[PDB]
Amino acid sequence: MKRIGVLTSGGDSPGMNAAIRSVVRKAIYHGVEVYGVYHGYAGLIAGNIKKLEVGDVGDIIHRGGTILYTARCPEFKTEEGQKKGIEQLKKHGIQGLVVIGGDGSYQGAKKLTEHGFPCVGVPGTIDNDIPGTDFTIGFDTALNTVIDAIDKIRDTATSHERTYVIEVMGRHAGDIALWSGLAGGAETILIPEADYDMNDVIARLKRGHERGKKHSIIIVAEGVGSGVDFGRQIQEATGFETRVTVLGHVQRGGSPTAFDRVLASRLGARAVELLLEGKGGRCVGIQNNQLVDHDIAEALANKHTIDQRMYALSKELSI
Amino acid sequence: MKRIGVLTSGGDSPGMNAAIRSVVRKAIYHGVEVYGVYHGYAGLIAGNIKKLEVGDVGDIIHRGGTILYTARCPEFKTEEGQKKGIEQLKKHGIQGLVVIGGDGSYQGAKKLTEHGFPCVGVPGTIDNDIPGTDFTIGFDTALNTVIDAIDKIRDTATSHERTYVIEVMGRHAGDIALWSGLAGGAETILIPEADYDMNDVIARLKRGHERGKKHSIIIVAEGVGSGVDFGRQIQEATGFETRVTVLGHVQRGGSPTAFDRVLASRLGARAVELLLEGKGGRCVGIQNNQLVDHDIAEALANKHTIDQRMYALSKELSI
Amino acid sequence: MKRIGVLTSGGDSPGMNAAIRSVVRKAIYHGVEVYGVYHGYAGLIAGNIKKLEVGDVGDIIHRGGTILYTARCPEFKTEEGQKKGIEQLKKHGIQGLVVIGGDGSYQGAKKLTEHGFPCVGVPGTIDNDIPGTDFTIGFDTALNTVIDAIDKIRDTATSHERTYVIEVMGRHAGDIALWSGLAGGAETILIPEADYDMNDVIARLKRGHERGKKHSIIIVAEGVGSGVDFGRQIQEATGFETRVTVLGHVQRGGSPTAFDRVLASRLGARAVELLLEGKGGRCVGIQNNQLVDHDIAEALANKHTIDQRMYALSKELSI
Amino acid sequence: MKRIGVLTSGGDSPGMNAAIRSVVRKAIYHGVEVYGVYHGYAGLIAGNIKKLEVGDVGDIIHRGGTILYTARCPEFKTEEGQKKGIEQLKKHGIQGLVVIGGDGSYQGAKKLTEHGFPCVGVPGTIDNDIPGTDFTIGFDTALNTVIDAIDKIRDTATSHERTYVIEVMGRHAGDIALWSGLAGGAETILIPEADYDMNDVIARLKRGHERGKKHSIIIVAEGVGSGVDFGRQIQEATGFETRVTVLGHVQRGGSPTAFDRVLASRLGARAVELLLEGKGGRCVGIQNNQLVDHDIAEALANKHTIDQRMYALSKELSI
Repeated sequence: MKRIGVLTSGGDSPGMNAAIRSVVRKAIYHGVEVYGVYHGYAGLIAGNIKKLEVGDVGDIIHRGGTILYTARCPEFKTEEGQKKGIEQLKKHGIQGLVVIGGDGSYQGAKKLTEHGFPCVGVPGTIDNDIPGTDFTIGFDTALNTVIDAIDKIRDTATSHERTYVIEVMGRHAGDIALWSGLAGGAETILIPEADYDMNDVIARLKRGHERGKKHSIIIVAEGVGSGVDFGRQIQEATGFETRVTVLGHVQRGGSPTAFDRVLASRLGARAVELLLEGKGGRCVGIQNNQLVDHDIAEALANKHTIDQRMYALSKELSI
Repeated sequence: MKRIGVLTSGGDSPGMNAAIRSVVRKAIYHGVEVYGVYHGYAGLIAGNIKKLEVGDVGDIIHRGGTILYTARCPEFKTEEGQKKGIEQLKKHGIQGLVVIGGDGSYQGAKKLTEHGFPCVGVPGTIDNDIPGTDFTIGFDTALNTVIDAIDKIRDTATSHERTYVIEVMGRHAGDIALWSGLAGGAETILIPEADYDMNDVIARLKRGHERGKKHSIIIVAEGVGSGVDFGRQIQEATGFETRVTVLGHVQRGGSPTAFDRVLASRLGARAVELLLEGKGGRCVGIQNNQLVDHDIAEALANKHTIDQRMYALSKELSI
Repeated sequence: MKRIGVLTSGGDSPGMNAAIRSVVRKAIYHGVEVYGVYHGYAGLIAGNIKKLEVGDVGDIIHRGGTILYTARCPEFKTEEGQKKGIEQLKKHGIQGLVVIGGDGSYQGAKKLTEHGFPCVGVPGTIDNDIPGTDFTIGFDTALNTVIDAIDKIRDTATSHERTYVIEVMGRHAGDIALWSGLAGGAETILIPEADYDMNDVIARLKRGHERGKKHSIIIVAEGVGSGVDFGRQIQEATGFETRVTVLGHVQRGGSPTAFDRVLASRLGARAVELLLEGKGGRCVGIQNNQLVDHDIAEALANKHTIDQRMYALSKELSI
Repeated sequence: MKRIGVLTSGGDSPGMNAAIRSVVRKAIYHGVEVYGVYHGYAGLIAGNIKKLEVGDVGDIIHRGGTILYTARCPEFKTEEGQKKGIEQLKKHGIQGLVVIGGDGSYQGAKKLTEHGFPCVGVPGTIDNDIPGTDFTIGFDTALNTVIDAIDKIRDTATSHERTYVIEVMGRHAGDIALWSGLAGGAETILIPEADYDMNDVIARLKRGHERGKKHSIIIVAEGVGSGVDFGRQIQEATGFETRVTVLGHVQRGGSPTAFDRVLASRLGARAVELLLEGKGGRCVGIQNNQLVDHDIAEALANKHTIDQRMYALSKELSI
C-alpha cells in the first residue's frame, strides 16, 4: 500500500485523537501516506478528504473528541452511498481504510470490503459494547468522568444524609454503571444484563440505613430506565430524601486517561500493520490483555457480556 | 469568652470544612474551647453537640461537604424552637456561635442575638447570593466544577457539530452561569438579573453558524427556567442538532479550590475574632478584596446583584 | 485605531490564551483589526507577524501556554532593537500594541510609548509579582496546581508519618507559597517578605509532633532557598524522616481555572478599550476587586507586597 | 476461619484503602471478623491491632494512602521478630493474614506461612514491579498523575520551544516511564529493561527539530539515572534550551482512579476467599485479564518484564 485513509464515525470518544495520531504516525514510518476523511461516512461520500502530514497530528494525543469530526450517514446503508464512497476513495487513490468508531461503523467497514476495499475497524466508544474487545477506546476515560461525579455527589449526600440515583450512559451495556458503581462504592447498581427485584433493592437500602449509613448512592445505566422513575420508586418505598442526577454527555468528552491513550496508540498502530500485510475486513481489540484481530463478520455475530462475578461482588461490598 | 460553638446550616458547599477548621484552630489558639453542633439548627434543638479538639479538624481542609452535617429545621422559626435551642446552648455553657451557611441560616443567627446569644455568620453557599460579600465559600469551587463540564461538552459538541444547552445551579442568582459562561466561552448566557429576548439569542446563533462555527454552547441558570424548554425552543427555531445537559448536585461537592480554602480560612478566623471582641449579630464577608463585617440585619435588608458590565462583555466575546 | 497588535512575552502562564482571545474579539467587535506577533519581542524584531481572524482564537480559552509563543529578547533593550521593532510595526501599519506578560515585558511597553507607540500591558505571570494588580493572569491556576500536589503529598506523608519540604515557584514573591501553604494546611511557610527563625520553625514542628501529628508539610518559595537545604536542616534538627519535592515547571502549564479565564477576559478587553480611547503607556490590573489602569512608569516604580496578616494567620492555624 | 487480619506494608499506593475496604467487607459478609494491623510489620510486632467494623471502612474507597499506615520493619527479617509477631497474632486469635504491599512485604508473608500462619499477599505498589500480576494496585493512578504533569509541561515547553527531561518513579521497573511516555507522546523514553545509545537519542531529537518540532519531551525512569545528568548531556550535545523536572512523591498520592479501585476491590475480595478456603502462602494478581493466584515462593522466583513491543512502538510514534 502507498496510500491509506482514516475516519471516525459514530459517537465521538476520548482517545480517538490518540488513535488517529498512531494511524498517521505508524503508516508514515512505513512510508505510506495518510488521508483524513472528515465527518465520517457522510464526509466520505461528499469527498471531504485531505492528506495528513506528521505534524497535523502533533499536540492532539491529550485532546478529547476527534479532529476528523463525525456524522450520522444513513445514506451509506445504500449501495448508491457505498458506490459514491468507493468512487471518492479511488478518486484520491486511497487504497485502504482505517475506521475508528462504534459497531454501526464496523458494518460500514464490512460492506466496504465486500466491495473490495480493505478496511480495518478500531473500537472507539465510551460504552465498551463492541464484540472483539475487552475494552473500547474511551471507556476508561468515561469511567473516570463518572467516578469524578460520584465522588462529588458523595460529599453532598453525606452532608445532608440523602439518597442519590445517578443515571449514567450505555443504552445497551452496563459496563459504565458496573465499573462505576464498584469504584464509586455504590450501594446498588442496576444494569441491563442482570435481573433485579425492586423489593430486594429496597430491602438492602433500609437494612443499610439501619446499620447506620444515612446516605446512599444508586447507579442506573440509562439502558435499564430513567433515573427519575427509580428515584420516585425508591423515595415512595423508603421515605428517604431522594435526589436524581443525570450525567449526560459529559461522559463523552475530556482529555483521555493514560490507559485510553496507550490503548488507542497500540490499536491504531496495529490496524495499519494489518492493512499493509493485506489483511482487510478485520477489527482490532484487546482480549485477555493481548492485542488481537478478528473477522468483522464473526465478531459482529458475537455478543457483548459483562463479568457477572463482578456484579455479584458489587452486592457483597455493600454495607 | 471561654466557650463557643460552630454549626453549618443550609445547603453544604465545598470549603465548609476549611471554615470549620479555622474557627476551631483560631479559637483554641486564643485559649477558647470549641463545641460542634451537628445537623445544623435541627441538631442544636436535639442537643446534638460535642466538643472539638484541635485534631478533630486535621485532614479536612481539602474535603468537600461538612463534617458537622446539615439539615432543614423549620421548627427554629419558632420562639419555642429558639428557646429549646438557647436552652441546649446554655446547658453546655456555649457562650457564642459561629454559623456557616446560607441566608436562611443568617436569619437564625439574627433571631439568636435578639435573644442575647452572640452569633456571627459565615457565608457558605455555591450560589454567591448572600449580601455582605463579593464571594461566598464554595462559589469558586462550583465554578471550576461547571467549567470542567463545559470543557468536556465542548469536545463532543465540536466533534458532532451540535448546540448544547447546559443548566447550572443558582435559583435566584446568575453568578454561576455568568462566570461559567464567560470562562467557558459560551455563545449565550441566560441569567435572571438581565432581560433577554429569545429572538436576539437566535439571531446571534444563526449569525455564528454563518461565521463558520458549527457548534455552540448555551448556559442557563436554573432560576431563568429549564434547560429542556430552551433546548426545545432553540432547536425548533434554528434547526440545529440540539442537546441539553443538567449539571445538578455535582456543583455542590468536591475538594474546594485554593481560593475557597484561603477564603474559608480567613473568614472563619475573623468570625472568631468578632465573637471574642464581643461583636455579635455580625456577618463576615470579603468586599473590594478586603475582609469586612456587617450587621446581619442591614446586610439582610441589602440585595444581591451581578456586574452587568461582565454580562455585556459576555456578548462582545461571542463570535 | 484601525489596526492593533498583540504579543505575549516573559514566562508563559495559564490564561494567556483567554487574554489573547478577548483582545482579538474585543477589537474586532469594535471593527478594529488584530495582528499577532509571534515569539514576543524577538519575533517583533524579525517581523514575525500575522493577522488574527475571529476564529483563529476559537477553542483556545481553555488551553494553557500561549498560541503566540514567547522568547527572551535581550536585543530589545536596544534603541536599535526598538527601532527595528517600530519599523516592523509600521511596515504592517499596526498602530497599537497589547503586551501580555511579566514586568520585563512592561519595560518594553514603556520604551515603545516613549517612541510614540501606544502600548498597554496585561499582567500574565504565575508569580503574582507585578505592581498595579492584586492578581496576575495565571496565579490562580498555579495555586490550584500546587495544592493538587500538596493534596497528594499529604496522602503519602500521612501513610508513612513523614515530614515533607515542598519547593514552589516565585523567585522574588511569596504569593504562591503563602496562598498554597494556607490552602494546603501546611505547618510552615517560608516566604521572602517575612523574617523566619529556623529555631522557631523547629520548635513548632517538635511541638506538633507532641500534640500527636506525626506528618508535616513545609512550603518554601524558591526565592528563600533550596528545598534540599531546608530538608537537610529540618531532618538534622528533629530526627524526623524528611523528604523534599520540587514542583518545577508543572506550575506553569495546564488549563487555566475559571478565575484565570474570567480575569484574562476582562483585562484583555479593557486593554483594547484603552488603546482605542487613545490612552497608551498604561498597564491594566484588578485592585480592590475593581478593574483599574495605571501609568506603566508609576506602577513599575511601585513595589510588590503580600498581606502579612495572611502570613500570621498561617501560623495560628498550625496545630 | 473466624478471624483474620489485614495490613499494609512497603510504600503506600493509591487504592490500598479500596483493597482494605474489600477485605473487610468480603470477610464480614462471610461472617468472619477483621482486625487491622497498624504500621505494617512494625505494628504487628508492637501488637498495634484493632478490630475493624463494617463502617470503619465507609468513605475510604476514594482516598489515597492507607488508613492502616505503613512502616519499614527490618526487625521482622528475624525469627525473633517473626516470633514476636506470631505471638501478637495468636494473642488476638487472628488466624489468617491479608498482606497488601510491595515484594518486601511478600517475603514477610512467606516467612509467616513457613511458621504456619496462612497469609495471602495483595500487590500494592505504584511501580507495577511485582511478579504474578500484569498490574499492581496504584499503578494506573500513578500513570494518570504523571501524564497530568506531562500535559502541563507540554504547554510551557510548546510556548517557549524548549526540551524537557522528566524523571519519574520506578527504581527497578520502567512501566511508569514506558506507559507515561507513550500516553504523553514523549519523543524519548529511557527505561532500564532496554538498551539505549545516547548518540541515537540525540540523532532523533535533532531530526525532530528539523521536521519542525521545536519542543521535546524526554521521560527517564529514576532506575536508569538522574534527570539532571541526561538534561546536561542532551543540552551539551544539541544546544537546545533544556529544563529538568523531577516528579517525586506526588506519584504516590491522590484519589485512586476507577481501574485502581475496581482492581483493588476484586483482588482484596479474592484474597479473603483464599484464606477461608484454606489456601495460604498465595499471592493474588491479574494475568491476561483474569484473576489468578500463585504460590508466593514461585512468583517471587519469577521476574518482572515489560512489553518490548510497546517500547518499540514508542519509537515509531515519535516525529
